[PDB]
Amino acid sequence: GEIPRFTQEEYRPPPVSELAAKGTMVGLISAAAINQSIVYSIVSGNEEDKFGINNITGVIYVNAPLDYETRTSYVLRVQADSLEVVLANLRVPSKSNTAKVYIEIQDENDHPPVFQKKFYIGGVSEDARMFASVLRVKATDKDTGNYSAMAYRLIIPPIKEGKEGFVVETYTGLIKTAMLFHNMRRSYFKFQVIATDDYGKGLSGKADVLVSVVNQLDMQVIVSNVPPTLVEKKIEDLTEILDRYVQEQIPGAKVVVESIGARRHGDAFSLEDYTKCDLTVYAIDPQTNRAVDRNELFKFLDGKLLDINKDFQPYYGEGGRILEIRTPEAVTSI
Amino acid sequence: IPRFTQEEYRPPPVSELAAKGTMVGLISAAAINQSIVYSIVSGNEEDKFGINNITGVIYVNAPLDYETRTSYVLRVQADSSNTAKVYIEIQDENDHPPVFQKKFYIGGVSEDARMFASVLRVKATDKDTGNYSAMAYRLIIPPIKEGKEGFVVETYTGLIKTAMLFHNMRRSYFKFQVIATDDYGKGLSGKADVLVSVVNQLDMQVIVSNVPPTLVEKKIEDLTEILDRYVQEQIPGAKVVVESIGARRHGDAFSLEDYTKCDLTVYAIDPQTNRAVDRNELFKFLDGKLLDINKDFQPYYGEGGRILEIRTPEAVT
Ligand SMILES: [Ca+2]
Ligand SMILES: [Ca+2]
Ligand SMILES: [Ca+2]
Ligand SMILES: [Ca+2]
Ligand SMILES: [Ca+2]
Ligand SMILES: [Ca+2]
Repeated sequence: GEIPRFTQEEYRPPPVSELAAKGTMVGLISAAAINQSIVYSIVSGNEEDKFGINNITGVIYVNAPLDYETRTSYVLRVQADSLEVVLANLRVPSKSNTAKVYIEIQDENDHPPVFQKKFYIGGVSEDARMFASVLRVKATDKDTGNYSAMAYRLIIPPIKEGKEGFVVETYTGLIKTAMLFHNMRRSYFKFQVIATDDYGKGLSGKADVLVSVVNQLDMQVIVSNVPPTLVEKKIEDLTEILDRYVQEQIPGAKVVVESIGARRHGDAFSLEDYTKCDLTVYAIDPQTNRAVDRNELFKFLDGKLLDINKDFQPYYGEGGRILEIRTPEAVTSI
Repeated sequence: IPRFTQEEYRPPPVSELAAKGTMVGLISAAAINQSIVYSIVSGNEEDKFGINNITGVIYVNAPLDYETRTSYVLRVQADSSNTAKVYIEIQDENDHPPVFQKKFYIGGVSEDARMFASVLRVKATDKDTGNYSAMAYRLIIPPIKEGKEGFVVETYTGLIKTAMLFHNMRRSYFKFQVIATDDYGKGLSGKADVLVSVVNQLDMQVIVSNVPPTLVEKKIEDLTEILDRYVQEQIPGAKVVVESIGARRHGDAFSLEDYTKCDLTVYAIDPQTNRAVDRNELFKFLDGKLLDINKDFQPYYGEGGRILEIRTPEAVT
């Protein structure tokens, strides 16, 4: 009785599609023992019952639905047994031997892109420079590598005279201006952003976008006793805090930062104090597609200054404060 | 027949900086009433490991290097014979400092740059993996009057942005350093120098092209690199800087806009003077080479695409 000898010490067949139908071949197991037939079985690592083996041919096949997102790898032990020979002149025992089979599941593209928000709200000022950042979008999905790697594009209604309105950076999701908005205050643009995985060759998802056009008549200046570099470094967290206070008055409103600068003061606001900060903001109301009235915005922030200062404390440091809210100086200078 | 404690061994990863004699793992087999001796029978061609034939302790025998080889598969043998596989993985250590892609970055700002306007993007890399080549960036800027910070850098992206206004500072400049530190700021460091020079409209020229500004903007990095080559054959190390990309302006006082065509406003900084190249010289370098520049722009602009002219922006009309 020869102990069965596999063709390989271990098996590493090619990856198996997570969308493989039942009966799909995974790979071949082969062993021989001189003058004896061989039978194949699976002895361990097949607890989930995802594979079977044809006990005569040694073909490992898919037995049940697979899912890369539940399990990526399997390590099976297959066993080969020679069959007994009990004849008048030959008596050969059954003998067994095992071998490891490393099976890897191949990720397929079975999850479409999902945007982190269904509705993105932004704004642009009348004096925004060409290619100024408006907002950044992001879609993800549960697939791996290329199958959740996004290409972004915009679907925007026609604009006359070769103007495109906005563009999106194809791989980063950054939406930027593509025209000037002089004299367009109170206009607004509604459009869609599409994410397509496999860098634009796979599945797609979408989100809506509103960009409202404002100018200084829509804005308020938050004056803080900390440098503009601190405010700018933390601006995402600060804006999220301000959104909460505006949103308890105007549901779904989005606060937008126009600029962050030194505190301006003195005659004609001509002096700059870099130890302090002027943060110019507005808010867009998705109910109107336009900016919140700047006097209402003043009331929402000025009325809550103590609470806002408390929420800013971890960012500004203790004794960091909003000093005041004021109307932009170029407006009042009229 | 000697029976191992395990069918195969997968000990923990071994530091690529492991000293000789460092333990990798233990191999153990028993055969009743008989002593056991251990050897390494295969996969140790490079001689990186040894085994104590009595204790079964596998140890580091020579210098390792994750950047040359990450994995080893040894076959160990126990005699009183039988064998077993040992899968050894090398752990990447942080032994390459950050290296900036350029040693000297040159940029500019206009007198009317808005606060936190993008200036330029830096990037350092190194041969380590994962966290050990993942960069945190910071700036070291010589003192500026009135406590001004000058510029900031986005900690993980390398984008350098303005942090003050530059009104009336034309022909002033800032020399400073950017530091990259791997392991997100807790590991090794490298640096590069940065020059940012201050200009205004008196330093600029407008490249007028027969393609939309959206096309120019998409390709701006390659276009700027082509323009650098033409300026650099006249002024060594000069850097072309893009001030803006817009519709082609025309009509009275250049008040009208044509979005089918493009005005690309540029200037150049000369690292010899730390200041802008004279705008009339810049005009000669570009206008004199328009045919050659148009040939190099062809793959970007597409069929029939060209620079139409260079014009000088003027405040008084
Ligand atoms: Ca799946
Ligand atoms: Ca998948
Ligand atoms: Ca996908
Ligand atoms: Ca190394
Ligand atoms: Ca390393
Ligand atoms: Ca490193």
